[PDB]
Amino acid sequence: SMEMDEKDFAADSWSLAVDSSFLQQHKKEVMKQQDVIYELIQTELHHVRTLKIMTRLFRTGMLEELHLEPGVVQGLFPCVDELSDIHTRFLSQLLERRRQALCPGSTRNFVIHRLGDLLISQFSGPSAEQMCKTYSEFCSRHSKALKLYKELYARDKRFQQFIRKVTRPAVLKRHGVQECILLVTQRITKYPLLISRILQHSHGIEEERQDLTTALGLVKELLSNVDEGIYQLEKGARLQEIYNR
Amino acid sequence: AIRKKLVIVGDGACGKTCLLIVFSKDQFPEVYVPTVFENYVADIEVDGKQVELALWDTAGQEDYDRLRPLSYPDTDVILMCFSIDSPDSLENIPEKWTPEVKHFCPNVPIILVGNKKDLRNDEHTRRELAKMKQEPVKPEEGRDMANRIGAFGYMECSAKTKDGVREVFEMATRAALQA
Ligand SMILES: CC(=O)Nc1ccncc1C
Repeated sequence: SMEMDEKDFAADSWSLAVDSSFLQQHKKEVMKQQDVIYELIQTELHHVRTLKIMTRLFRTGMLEELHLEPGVVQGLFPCVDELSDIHTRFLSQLLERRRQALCPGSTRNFVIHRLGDLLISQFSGPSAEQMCKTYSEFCSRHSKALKLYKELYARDKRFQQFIRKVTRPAVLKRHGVQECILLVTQRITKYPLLISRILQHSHGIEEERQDLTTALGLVKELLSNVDEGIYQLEKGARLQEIYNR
Repeated sequence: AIRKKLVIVGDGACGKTCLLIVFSKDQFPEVYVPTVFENYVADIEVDGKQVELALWDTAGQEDYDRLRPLSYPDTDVILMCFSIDSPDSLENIPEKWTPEVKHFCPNVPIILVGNKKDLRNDEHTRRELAKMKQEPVKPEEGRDMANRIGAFGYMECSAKTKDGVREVFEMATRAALQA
């Protein structure tokens, strides 16, 4: 992540991020709504960061330092550039909505009142079709990626040295190769939990309650479509095992 | 330090997310209780052995039967949770969660955990449950279900007060170290 965004999202909550004199100006219900919106953006910032570790630290480091067989790096990190594109664009929209809401003279005091429309746009039309296509491919290649990583770590000396070198710093504690793959697979199913809790504290404006209700339905439709399009690929599986599924 | 993987399973109302959060911070959040848990690697020393225990939650995956099994590969210990304020969560353990965990995690120890033990003697909980001809899960009902499903053990805890939380994760570490 970039320092500007890390500092803006360093506090455990929105109520601790904004100045205490600004906090005192809002109703309890608004503080509750804002704390959950802050959690959605803060976890989106961390998810984009997980994708950057996978693309820049792992994938590009293996291409530039190791001599793996062709198609090995793609097998380890399937769809990482497409995933990074989807989520960096979504994070950009979330951060621009926060930026526009900043009070003049402040880089931390803001209130987001219109999240619903942004969530409807992300989870409808072409962006939803690309999220569905990318996660259906990624999640179907998840088991194959873990198995390929385990094989390389156990048989390749230079690969093992590479992994131990780039994962040694404490900031990489939770972000080993397999950990990154599961963090990404689990991201999509965190959205209904966050959205429903935001909706719980968004009854003040009827149009916002309606927009978030629509967004929740769109997220669940995307999840059901991805779940129904998954079939784990396996290295070595024969056609007979596949058509006898 | 050896690396071990822990996954928590159970119904949405079982309090699994809150349990992982309270353990990872060694604190019940004073200002904001997070809605979700990403992952965490806990440094634990149990009976003289140092372990890095990776923690994973399955919350949000309950209705997605093809996404949910992707959390299971190379799991070393399962925490199977139910809520003591919800006898309905305990009934879902033997023929929904247990056969799924035995299929995707063969031979992995399972610790059956009764969460929200602080609600067992809560008057509001007792009044609400009595309307559906129910009462908080008794300690012997928890032990009998754990025995029945072939669990490694049965434990109780309260994320609210922190009582029993540390014990659950130290025992899960011991279970993950066994042959
Ligand atoms: C330590 C840990 O959590 N590793 C992991 C993550 C996801 N899938 C498989 C594994 C082995």
